[PDB]
Amino acid sequence: RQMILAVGQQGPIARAETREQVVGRLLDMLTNAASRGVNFIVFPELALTTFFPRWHFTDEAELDSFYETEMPGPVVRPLFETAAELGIGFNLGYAELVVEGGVKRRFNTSILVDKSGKIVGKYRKIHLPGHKEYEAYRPFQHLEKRYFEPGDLGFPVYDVDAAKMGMFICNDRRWPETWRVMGLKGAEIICGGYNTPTHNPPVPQHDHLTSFHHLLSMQCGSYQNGAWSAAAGKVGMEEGCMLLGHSCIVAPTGEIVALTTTLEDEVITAALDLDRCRELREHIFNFKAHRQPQHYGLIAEF
Amino acid sequence: RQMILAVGQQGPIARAETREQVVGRLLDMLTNAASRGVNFIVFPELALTTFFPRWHFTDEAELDSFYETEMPGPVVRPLFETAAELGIGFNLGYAELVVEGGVKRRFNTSILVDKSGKIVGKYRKIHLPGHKEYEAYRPFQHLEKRYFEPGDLGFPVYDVDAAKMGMFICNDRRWPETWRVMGLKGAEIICGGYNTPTHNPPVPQHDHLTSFHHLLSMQCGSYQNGAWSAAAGKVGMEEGCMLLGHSCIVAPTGEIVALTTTLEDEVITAALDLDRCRELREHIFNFKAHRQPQHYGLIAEF
Amino acid sequence: RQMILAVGQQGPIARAETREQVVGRLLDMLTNAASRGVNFIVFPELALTTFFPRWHFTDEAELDSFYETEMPGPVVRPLFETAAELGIGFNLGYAELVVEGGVKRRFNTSILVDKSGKIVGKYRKIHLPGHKEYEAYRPFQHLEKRYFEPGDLGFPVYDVDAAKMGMFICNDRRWPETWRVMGLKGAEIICGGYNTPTHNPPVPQHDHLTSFHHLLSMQCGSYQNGAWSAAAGKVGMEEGCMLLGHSCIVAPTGEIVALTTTLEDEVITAALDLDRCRELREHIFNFKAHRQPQHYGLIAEF
Amino acid sequence: RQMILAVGQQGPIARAETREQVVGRLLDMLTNAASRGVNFIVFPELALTTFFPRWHFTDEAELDSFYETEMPGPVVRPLFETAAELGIGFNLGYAELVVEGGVKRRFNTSILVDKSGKIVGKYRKIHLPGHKEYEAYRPFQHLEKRYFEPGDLGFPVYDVDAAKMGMFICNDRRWPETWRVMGLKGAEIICGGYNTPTHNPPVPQHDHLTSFHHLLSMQCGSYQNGAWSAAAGKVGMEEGCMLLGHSCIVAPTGEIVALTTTLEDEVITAALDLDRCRELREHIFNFKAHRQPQHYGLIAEF
Repeated sequence: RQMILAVGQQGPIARAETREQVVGRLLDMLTNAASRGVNFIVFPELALTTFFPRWHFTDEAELDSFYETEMPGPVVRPLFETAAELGIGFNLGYAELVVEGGVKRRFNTSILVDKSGKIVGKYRKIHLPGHKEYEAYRPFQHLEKRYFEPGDLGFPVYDVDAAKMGMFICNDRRWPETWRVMGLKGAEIICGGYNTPTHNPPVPQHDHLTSFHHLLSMQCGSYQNGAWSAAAGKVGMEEGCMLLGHSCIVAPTGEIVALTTTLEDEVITAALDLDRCRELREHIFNFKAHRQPQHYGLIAEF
Repeated sequence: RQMILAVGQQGPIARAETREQVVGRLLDMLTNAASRGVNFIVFPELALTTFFPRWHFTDEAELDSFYETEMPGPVVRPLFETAAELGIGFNLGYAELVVEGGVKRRFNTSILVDKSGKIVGKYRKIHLPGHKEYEAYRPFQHLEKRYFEPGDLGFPVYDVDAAKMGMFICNDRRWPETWRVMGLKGAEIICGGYNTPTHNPPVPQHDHLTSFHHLLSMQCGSYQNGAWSAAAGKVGMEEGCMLLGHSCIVAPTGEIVALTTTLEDEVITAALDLDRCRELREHIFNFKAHRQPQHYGLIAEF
Repeated sequence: RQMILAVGQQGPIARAETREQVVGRLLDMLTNAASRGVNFIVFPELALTTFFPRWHFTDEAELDSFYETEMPGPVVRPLFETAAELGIGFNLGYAELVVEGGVKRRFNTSILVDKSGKIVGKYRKIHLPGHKEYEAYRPFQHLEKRYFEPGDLGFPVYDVDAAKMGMFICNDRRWPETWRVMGLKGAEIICGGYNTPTHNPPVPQHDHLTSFHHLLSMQCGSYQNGAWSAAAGKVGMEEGCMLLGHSCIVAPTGEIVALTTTLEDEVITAALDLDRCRELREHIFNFKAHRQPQHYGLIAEF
Repeated sequence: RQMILAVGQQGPIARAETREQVVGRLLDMLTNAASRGVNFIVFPELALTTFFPRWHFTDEAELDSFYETEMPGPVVRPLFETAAELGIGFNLGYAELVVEGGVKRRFNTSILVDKSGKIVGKYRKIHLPGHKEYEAYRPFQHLEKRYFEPGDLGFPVYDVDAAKMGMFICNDRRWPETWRVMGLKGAEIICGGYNTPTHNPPVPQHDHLTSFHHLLSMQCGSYQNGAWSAAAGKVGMEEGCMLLGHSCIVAPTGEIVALTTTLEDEVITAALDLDRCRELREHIFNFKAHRQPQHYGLIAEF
């Protein structure tokens, strides 16, 4: 029922920084995480590449190169081997390219891997931010809607060694529905990563609120679900675009219990008692006792 | 499209204080509010009496005394009459007693009254906190589940003058489903009152978070729905039990734009621009563009 | 003893926008303020001009253009006459140019003006931020140390109508000594203006903390000195440079009781009760009861 | 130049809980500290006894029994022997009773002990809070002014192994002077313990701000002096009186990087980069460049 959770935040990944060098950076953080007594570490969204959705692509071949066609391929294998051997679980984000009857599926993906290097769970980003086509005024694009399909896995919850775990990815954290669905499935930890620009071209008047909106979302989702939570950012000045810092671990009371202060590769850690969830989920948010889902119908309509 | 919104926070109402004295207080706060350009004022939950669910009542007639059999009755009409002349809408919370087909129904109720003094909409509290039967292990009782039944109106949104307004009452504010159902209905202002103790007998390790959990809920509900909101507290030491302060008005971005600092009758105000909702709702929280309700079904399951 | 205090936040002022146009804008915030029972409004730092210290000037007559040689000039007189007519006092900041004994003195200056329209006190910025000589690596300049010399009035406290008021300007808010000197002189309201960019060239890895540090400074300054405060920013996108919003009024307990949400000309208001300072000044922060200045010597050394 | 800094927070100590049992509790927090890779751990104010200043003492020998006459005595010595053997530094708070020609000195005291178990610095509480004589109306008393005299060591800074460290004790943290004196002497880490009741009888309309006021003080002190900080509380329900939790570690930017979530014994850690202080102290708070101490004299007057 007890454990140490870490977040391995990443500083920038340049456009042509290779996966071998990124896996190296990931591996260093996994060591820094045995040295602090970590049991499970959370890595960012799209952790193996620069954030390619910021560019408009004209070349299919060039776009596909940012996707994984297998998990792990030879290059990413040392991440898995080392984390098994070290007895550490992890959550990894990556672009998943799947071919089905010669049709191409693109997903923004994250997996849960347990202490033994088994992949025990997958989630595909359901809430895709940004816009569908090139906008010339923007210093950088946000073309997630073109480069990915909305996930088709739902918001599942998985048994990871001794913890029930739920994944969200980036923008997902800002939608109560993300949290609630996994909240109703008993998630004790809800975790994921993000790439969050500190500038928003169409709504620049909220830039100075970037950290606020991010932390607010994590804290409230945690609280209203009695769930531990972790957000692992990829951050700093990446290919000219400032990405938000402030990766966090948050308690089931919505109290942030660990926070990053650098814009670089950074490990943070926090102690989690899976039973703390009880302080909320057997009392003020005792769902079975207090919820009235018959009046919530409008949420599920489409 | 622009208005000044106000919260009329109340200090304690003692057992033996009369509805006429309370209405007196309510009238002054209204007076101060027209003072400061106010178009609409939010009053607390059960604004007409002490917080009676604190005690266990064996005498049915005396329990009945805390309820309204009509709205407004004789004592309350002057609060109405004034605001109709001062052209000032309000939200009033009160305990409601209604007999239908042989049943004596008890509701924790609030109503929206408009500029032209016309009651435009009612809401009856859906999420009742506390417990059903007397609990000796508690220093003071919380018998809302005993003295009220869950509201039968769902979560309506009403046109009040130029603004689409939704109501919550107290514990409702802590449930994302409250906010979401009304956000889906295009509420531009979500408002209500509360009686929130700063001691919670079952989970006293959360006592020092009372402000935090209250404000977190308001700020986040507002942001994730692009709604203005207002929370009107009844506060201070009432019959030996301390009630939480910090009534507030909040912007669609989740920023508190108005907060009270006294534990007494206190009016706070803020300018609202109904179009600011668009900064969230046409962009990051464009429900049509981004929501994926085929994955939310579990929230509506019962 | 009780008043309605206000902050009048400014949107951008263009290099090509005349002082007259700016005065007209200021005059609208005055009208808005009267509308809402305001007795005193705080306007931003260097309220009459674009924030010129961002450029390097070689021609002197043009640098001088941005300064006032008297207060009021014919152009500014209308603001004095209107406020006087409305019975509303104010804190106005401007660039002051005074020639004395063969020296052209340049100050960043603010004034307090009472209900009757009397200039009751002047302050000149003591903690100038930025740099003295042009710097290459800078996406914009911040040359306050070149265009202004550190103010020569100390940190005075003045009676304005019934209130003991002290001024700070911009960067002054971040030095506890600014607050503590005025705290020790019994200031009840500490108020002032600001131009705070959301990007800082030396340390850009704190840009996502811009609002945090602004808010932290105000709240804590108020809490620890038992002072009401208000900080009026000139905000938004001005000549390529993004300036921080979040103009605030703050209670002596450090609670933010009013906050702007736009990046444009905006008026916020709050009731102040000068006797609330007592809650801190007569108790936890009873200076005479608690301070031990024998140990504070290092703070005074130079 | 890098280290791990911990906070060993304490749950309640019973009036008749023996120092042998407290020392045991302390010893176990080292364990947790070594497992998370810790170099220095900070323990609470008066960490060896219950908080006796809440009772009105009339027998002097009973009072004396809460003070230490040596440091360490046999019973406390196991605390020193271990962290020396184990190589951790600690900050321990206690009641110091000293006899000077038959005159009794009474101090509220903390010591820094380095990696090798050597006492390398002392601080005595300078800002004694509370009241000096019995008050009948109070649930619990606060007679620090009677059981201690203000400290006679000022606010020193000490080299502890690789780090320059300053001490504060409890209420000290709410005074900017405390912070500024040690910041001017180049403190990299400013640390101490506290016992902070969530109820204050003379001003109970601030009880709900207890966490706010505490956290706010630590954040702003750290920010404005460019220092890492740590506040280790003794917390929870001690002899009928509820003490505030939220022990913390703060970065030189004011950001909280660790936070306790239980009201029981609890270790938190955070990675400390001693050169990060330069982010503030070589820039915005470049003292030697920006401060204007000839205008701060009033602060040091007495």
